[PDB]
Amino acid sequence: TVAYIAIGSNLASPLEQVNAALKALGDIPESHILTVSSFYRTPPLGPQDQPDYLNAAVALETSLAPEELLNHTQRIELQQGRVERWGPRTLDLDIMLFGNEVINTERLTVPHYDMKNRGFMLWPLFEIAPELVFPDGEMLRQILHTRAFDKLNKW
Ligand SMILES: CC1(C)Nc2nc(N)[nH]c(=O)c2N=C1C(=O)NCCN1CC[C@@H](SC[C@H]2O[C@@H](n3cnc4c(N)ncnc43)[C@H](O)[C@@H]2O)C[C@@H]1C(=O)O
Repeated sequence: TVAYIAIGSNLASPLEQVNAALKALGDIPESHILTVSSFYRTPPLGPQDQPDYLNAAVALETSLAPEELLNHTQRIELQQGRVERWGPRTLDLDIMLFGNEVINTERLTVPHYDMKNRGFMLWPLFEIAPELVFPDGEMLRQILHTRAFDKLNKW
């Protein structure tokens, strides 16, 4: 299965943190990275009084079940990051899509519950998967077209 993972951090110098997370993602069992988006410098969603975020998207090939993947992303977050509601964030890993699967459990909502509202998630994803279609038939290209989210600056 191809899972799409969003990465975020707003450490002041987040490159080492993001690279460590990227290596950790590739080290997940039965999984490997297919593609990584560019790194993007995005203004904070929430209070203006904090550093910019580094956001990126990762295409991860995996044979793990989706809840097993979440266990690994949550582990990586605990091992590589620290700390609230509107930031700042040491390191966040969001499962945006998991193949074509729809998941609504206590722990896991796939597609990600709010990605449709977040240009810092949609634009990095569109870079690496411009033709992406969501399980319900929505098109990533159309969401960006409908909402006219500001394009992002690279890191
Ligand atoms: C401050 C803010 C708003 N401002 C930003 N501004 C810019 N510019 N850039 C940013 O990146 C940025 N970040 C922001 C930010 O707050 N980041 C948090 C994003 N993530 C982190 C992972 C999960 S943590 C909580 C539960 O979610 C459950 N959960 C359910 N479904 C899923 C799923 N599909 N994947 C992972 N966890 C899932 C688990 O069970 C967990 O217990 C959800 C959270 C979110 O999205 O609310």
